[PDB]
Amino acid sequence: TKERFVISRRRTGFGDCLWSLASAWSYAQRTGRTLVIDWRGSCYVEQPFSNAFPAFFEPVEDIAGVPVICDDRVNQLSFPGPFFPRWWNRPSIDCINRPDEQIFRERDELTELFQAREDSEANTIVCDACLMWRCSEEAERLIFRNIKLRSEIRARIDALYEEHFSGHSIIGVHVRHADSELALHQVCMAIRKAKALSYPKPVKVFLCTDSAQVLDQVSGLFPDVFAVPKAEMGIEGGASALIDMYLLARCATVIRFPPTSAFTRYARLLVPRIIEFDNPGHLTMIDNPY
Ligand SMILES: Nc1nc2c(ncn2[C@@H]2O[C@H](COP(=O)(O)OP(=O)(O)O)[C@@H](O)[C@H]2O)c(=O)[nH]1
Repeated sequence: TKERFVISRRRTGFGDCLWSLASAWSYAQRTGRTLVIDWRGSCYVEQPFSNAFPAFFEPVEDIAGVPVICDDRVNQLSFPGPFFPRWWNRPSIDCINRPDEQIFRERDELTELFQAREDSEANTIVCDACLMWRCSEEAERLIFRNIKLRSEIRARIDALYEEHFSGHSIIGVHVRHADSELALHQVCMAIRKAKALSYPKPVKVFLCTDSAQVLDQVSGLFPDVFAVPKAEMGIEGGASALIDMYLLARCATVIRFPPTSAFTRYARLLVPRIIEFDNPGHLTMIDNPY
């Protein structure tokens, strides 16, 4: 009997990476495989063969009973074939071309596998597609509770929490960016809706946006708006993303613009009230006690 594996490969934003990871974990758990977290080629890391996982999270060798490999051993180990999806059995020269259509086919093939009664006979499952929505919300919560941010990032979160969140009810606003005038108008309406709700503590607005113009505009339109200020630059970008993602999950209400963004998925799982645009033009509120 030989060790078998599920490899979770993802190189996009962390919301996507961590949700896709939960899907891979859940299959590994179901089928008695080792999970490999392979974030080589991450958008936040300049070096293309460095596993990005340990640049942001502490080493983990086990997640809820599933053995994990999450470090530079991905560059030393030969993960055994045959592989699934079957594209991964092709010669390397044939794997140079990996268009979106192949990636989307593999999403579908993995989805089918995950739903099937029988485990695959492949010794290694390679997950290198978006696996958002491909697991239970419980699997997603389990991931957030069983990996830990590096201490330098936690310390920043802890400082910001003490400075801004503590003693207050925070409305978190995620704005992922004639068109722009409307959209700013809609975000303003969402904030006004959120502010008209009752909170137990005095209200502040936490803005997370990837745009400078949005911060200046929203801050000029509402009181008590704050934000977290902004190779080495890739890692700082990643840290700043994680700080924002985690702090959003500590808000009393979160506004998701748009609610399709994985960035606010963690917040969506944890926060008591979520506001989003639905009937377009119209705002909906979700209660999540849970
Ligand atoms: N620091 C920071 N980065 C953001 C914010 N919104 C988006 N980003 C960056 O863009 C990436 C978005 O990808 P993901 O988290 O998968 O969310 P999605 O692409 O909007 O589904 C985030 O992980 C961040 O790296 C934000 O409010 N604050």
